[PDB]
Amino acid sequence: RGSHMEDFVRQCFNPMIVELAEKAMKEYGEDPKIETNKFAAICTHLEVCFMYSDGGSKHRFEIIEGRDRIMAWTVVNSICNTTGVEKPKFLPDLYDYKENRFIEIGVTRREVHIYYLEKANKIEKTHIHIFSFTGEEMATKADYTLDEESRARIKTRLFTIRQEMASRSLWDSFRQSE
Ligand SMILES: O=C(NCCOc1ccccc1)c1nc([C@@H]2CCCN2C(=O)COc2ccccc2F)[nH]c(=O)c1O
Ligand SMILES: [Mn+2]
Ligand SMILES: [Mn+2]
Repeated sequence: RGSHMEDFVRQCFNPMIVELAEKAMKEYGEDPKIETNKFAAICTHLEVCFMYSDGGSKHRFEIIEGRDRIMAWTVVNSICNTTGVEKPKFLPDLYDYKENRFIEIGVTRREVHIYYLEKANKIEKTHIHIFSFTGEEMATKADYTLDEESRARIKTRLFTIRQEMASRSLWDSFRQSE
């Protein structure tokens, strides 16, 4: 049963992001052919994590998301044993070598206030940065890590994705599936 959102995801995002999203869903036991809105969300958040990592200097960010669960936990062990930072209870998405903290990036369909609460509820010392499909962002202690142009590029891409879905009538189903 091939959905329209599955075919849109493969045309909307780059193949390396699509393949990483598939492996991430097959691990943890999910099907991109069925949980197709979730398939889109993983690709979206993966692309945001990659753009974020490209916003700083060359050696600034270590990327944790998009890895196998074991090697992602391997890299944070090495980070924490090199930096002397607390090992996070849950896997974060990035590490900032310049500001010496982990980052949990969020991409949300609701308003940025509510998700940060939920994200901070499950969190203690790692930095938190939320993006929305409506252009809003919220970061821990109002420190948005990157400069304005890099974040604005991420917001523009998010709104383009929402437009492309709406143009095919997939947005309403994607908005109310979170
Ligand atoms: O890394 C994360 N989870 C570890 C892998 O879990 C998986 C579970 C099922 C399938 C694939 C992976 C992590 N999870 C989450 C959220 C809220 C907490 C649990 N959750 C998920 O299950 C959904 O995943 C995401 C939701 C939106 C954007 C990116 C995501 F990935 N949001 C994040 O931003 C995030 O980075
Ligand atoms: Mn993650
Ligand atoms: Mn995240």
